[PDB]
Amino acid sequence: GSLTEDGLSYKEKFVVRSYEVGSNKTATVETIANLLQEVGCNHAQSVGFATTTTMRKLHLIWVTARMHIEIYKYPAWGDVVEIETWCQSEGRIGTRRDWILKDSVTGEVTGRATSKWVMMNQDTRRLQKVSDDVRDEYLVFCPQEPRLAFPEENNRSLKKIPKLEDPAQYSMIGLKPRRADLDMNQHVNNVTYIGWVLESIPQEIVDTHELQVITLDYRRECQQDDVVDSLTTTTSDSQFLHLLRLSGDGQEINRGTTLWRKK
Amino acid sequence: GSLTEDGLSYKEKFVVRSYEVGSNKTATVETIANLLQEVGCNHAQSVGFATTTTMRKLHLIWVTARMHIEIYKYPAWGDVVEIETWCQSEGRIGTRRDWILKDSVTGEVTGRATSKWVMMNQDTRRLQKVSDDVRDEYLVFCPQEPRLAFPEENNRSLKKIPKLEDPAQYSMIGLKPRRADLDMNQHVNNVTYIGWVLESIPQEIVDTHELQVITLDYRRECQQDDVVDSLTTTTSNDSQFLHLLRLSGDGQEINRGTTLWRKK
Ligand SMILES: Cc1cccc(C(=O)N2CCC(C(N)=O)CC2)c1
Ligand SMILES: Cc1cccc(C(=O)N2CCC(C(N)=O)CC2)c1
Repeated sequence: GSLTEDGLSYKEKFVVRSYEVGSNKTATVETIANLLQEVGCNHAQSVGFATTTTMRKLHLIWVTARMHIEIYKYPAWGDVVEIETWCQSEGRIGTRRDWILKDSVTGEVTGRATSKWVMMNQDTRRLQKVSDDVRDEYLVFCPQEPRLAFPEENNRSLKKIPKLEDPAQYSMIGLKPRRADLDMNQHVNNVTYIGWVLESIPQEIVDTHELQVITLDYRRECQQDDVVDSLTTTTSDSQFLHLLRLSGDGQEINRGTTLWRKK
Repeated sequence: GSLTEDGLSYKEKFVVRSYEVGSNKTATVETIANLLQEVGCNHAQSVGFATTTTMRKLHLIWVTARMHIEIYKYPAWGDVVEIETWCQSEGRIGTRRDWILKDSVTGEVTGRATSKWVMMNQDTRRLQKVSDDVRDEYLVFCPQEPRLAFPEENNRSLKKIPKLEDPAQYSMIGLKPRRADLDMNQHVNNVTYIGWVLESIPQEIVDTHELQVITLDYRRECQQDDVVDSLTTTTSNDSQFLHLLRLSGDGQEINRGTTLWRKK
């Protein structure tokens, strides 16, 4: 992997692995999400980091508020995919990281993703607007003019997501993380929540459809000893409304939507 | 990745990923096991496959009977590890696949692994001895003289493993696979069983010890709608454990194993 010529974006190539593919011999959406995370980490590392100097002193961290992924073609086992990533400041609200996925042989865009990140105190878990010192430190690594993976006006990445009402049409209950689901900081990996959301989609839909779009809002983390219920209702291609909540008290942890295309 | 000069083994390099590491910022044993599987798959593909022509005609497949891994140093996040793999015939019993893990910068051996594979009919699930036709078809891809990742006389990879007796000292109950745990053939990935075994090791042991050796026997697979219980009892600067995976309902054994840990 390497920063591009202008130093304002990062590219990396990946060979799709045998255990990274599903029953159609193409990468799953969780494999795609893991590769987006990996290229994001490699970009932060290449430019000196993604906590800045000022963030470390104030005990501030970036946390994902929303993830939006659109896949046109999933790469097959053995294929090489090239992923380009970059970040942009969104004023005092937070930051955005975008990605473009391309087939390395054809050079064609096979997917795109966007994510919204907010600043949070790592100990109290309280959100905070971005100060001048934090930006400026961050802004020299971002394009200054807007660069959007999802430019279109009224695109799917900015749609408001409603709360699923009981009863759910489908469900998968009692989902619990194992050690493989944790990151190096002993927090549940963001990609695990994508898997848990997908758990309540019926197998018949997975067997006959391909996931085209997923939008996920992150409200709260699955903490030590928490158990999750995954709920889904068809709203319609087939569209679904999703809700992840704690098994016990019903506290919301995520809400999302998926759009599927018949194979 | 590429076959070596003589065409009898295969090597591949991997850069350890951010999500592949644990709290120590080094690859987990499940990441190592996934990389062993990936390099094995790439070796079978490079030589024309790992079902041979005669196996596909008779609906026969290779299945893992045992996996044995020893790690001296886990590679750190961003490090490059080089893995060499090869297969050997073990007469009519089955086949063996071995691996050697090396630090790409120093060239030093940081781990080794060995696995025993048996032939089985895909449909009935019945095991069977290796015939001459099958044996001849894969012998041209194997070294003829013995080549062992674990050569030593009384090595840990060939130890008999006893069955854990109730009550277990530790347990993790109701473990169930999600779609990410399945392979392209809709079977639970062999590496998931390694994770499930490790689930019943207490967090305090994980925090203060490093896993040095794991030996796992595969007896039966976790099938559609099956739920697993993971049981562990200490048998022992080192700590040894006895492990048992069994179905939550009837208590049917799916795996048994042992782990050896050393204090950090
Ligand atoms: C640190 C953390 C953060 C969030 C959730 C968990 C948790 O509830 N686990 C994962 C690991 C655990 C184990 N010891 O196997 C079983 C359940 C742990
Ligand atoms: C095909 C197979 C083989 C072995 C076990 C399972 C199983 O029990 N699952 C995994 C996926 C499933 C789902 N539909 O989310 C929930 C439980 C499925």
